[PDB]
Amino acid sequence: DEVPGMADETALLDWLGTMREKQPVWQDRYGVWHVFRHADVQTVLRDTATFSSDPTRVIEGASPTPGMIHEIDPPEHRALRKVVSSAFTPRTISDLEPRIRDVTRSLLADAGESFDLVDVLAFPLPVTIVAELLGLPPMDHEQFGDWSGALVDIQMDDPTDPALAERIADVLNPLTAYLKARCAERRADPGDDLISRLVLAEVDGRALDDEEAANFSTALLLAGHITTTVLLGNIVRTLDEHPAHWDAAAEDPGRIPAIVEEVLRYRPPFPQMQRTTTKATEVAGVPIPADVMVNTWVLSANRDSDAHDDPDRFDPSRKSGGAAQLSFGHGVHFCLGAPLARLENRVALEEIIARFGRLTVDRDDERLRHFEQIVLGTRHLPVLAGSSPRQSA
Ligand SMILES: CC[C@H]1OC(=O)[C@H](C)[C@@H](O[C@H]2C[C@@](C)(O)[C@@H](O)[C@H](C)O2)[C@H](C)[C@@H](O[C@@H]2O[C@H](C)C[C@H](N(C)C)[C@H]2O)[C@](C)(O)C[C@@H](C)C(=O)[C@H](C)[C@@H](O)[C@H]1C
Ligand code: HEM
Repeated sequence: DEVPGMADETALLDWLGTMREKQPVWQDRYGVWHVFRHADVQTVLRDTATFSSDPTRVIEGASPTPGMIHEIDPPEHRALRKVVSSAFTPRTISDLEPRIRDVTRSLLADAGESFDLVDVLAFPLPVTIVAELLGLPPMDHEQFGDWSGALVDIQMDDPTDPALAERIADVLNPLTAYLKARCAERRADPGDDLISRLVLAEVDGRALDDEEAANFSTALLLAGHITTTVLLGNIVRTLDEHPAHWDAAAEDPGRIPAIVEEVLRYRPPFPQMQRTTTKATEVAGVPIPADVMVNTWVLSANRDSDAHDDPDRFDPSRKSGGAAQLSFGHGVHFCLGAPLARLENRVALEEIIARFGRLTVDRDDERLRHFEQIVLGTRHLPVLAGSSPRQSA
């Protein structure tokens, strides 16, 4: 059996290609059903009645975690998402550009000629913007990275194991307790921020209870930084592999959003996602029973030649983007933060090119280590300044 790990990208991609070819719907040794083709991934994600986002159905003795937007289906999903949806509109998000650019430019200006992109910018920018979105203070950013890292590196094998779900609860316990305390504070003294908005909202004619609002806040915080960090790293790493694009972008900065969409397609931060079948069903003629877990490979769908011509060629001129960006999901759970992620990464890339022209990855620096699981990225990305304002006579 054995799915290759995320850390060896080449091995993983090769394995996905063979599966698209020879076993596009595959049951693994844990009874988890993997879906590899673009068209079938779209089918699964669109059909929420059959493919629930709630994992707890197949986790022995588990009950739903209340307030977890990413685990709730229609008709309940609409009402929860409506609580926060206006916080994320393009017009509202666009107002954040000056703040994002200020943070990015200040962070980059203090970097030497050799630095870890992750510690300098990719982590601090997204954690700052999400903390600010939630009304949280800067002193707490380090806790956020520690808690995220613990979750991302949680010991995991079988994803239906109730011991995993329990372990996840334990790891998030401090973060959730912290946010519950902040929810309580906002009920007593509300602000413009997202936590205030969520604690004062009505869903089904009643406020979210304390547990629901703390869990909802925990999901918002985690969603708001981890993948943005991963993508910005993947952007520079991917440009480094296709560096003719550094000059094309310097010459025409209006190319950057297209570069971002294409890096998303090429290296999705979150390469797979899970659903659970609510009834006996079928994917591409393959019978799947009721009450099992299904794993959709966004990464495999994005490299599927039936969907993308020459799929392993990095090509910003491809027409794909907007709501068709599968790396943000598809259908009802399509990423709420998508405009915000696109803006943060656009600004980051503009400022990188503004200051440095290009960054070269130092591929032999031992801090360059890929994540082993869950996300598709590197924990650090040691880089070297192409040029910078620091260079003298
Ligand atoms: C709200 C939208 C985000 O959801 C989460 O962050 C939620 C809160 C996480 O949920 C946790 C908490 C929980 C109690 O709800 C639990 O039931 C599930 C299994 O794990 C994500 C689904 C979680 O993913 C899950 O982590 C588990 C430890 C393992 C699981 N599978 C690989 C089995 C993975 O999906 C990550 C690590 O936050 C993913 C991030 C990095 C994204 O990239 C995603 C793009 C991520 O940012 C979004 C999916
Ligand atoms: C490049 C960076 C990002 C990527 C790749 C990404 C990816 C995704 C994906 C694939 C989903 C759907 C999960 C599913 O269908 O099960 C999702 C959902 C979500 N994302 Fe993002 N995300 C990014 C940034 C953000 C940011 C900055 C925010 C702001 C908080 C955010 C908030 C959310 C929320 C609230 C959901 C759940 C939506 C719902 O279930 O209705 N995301 N994200």
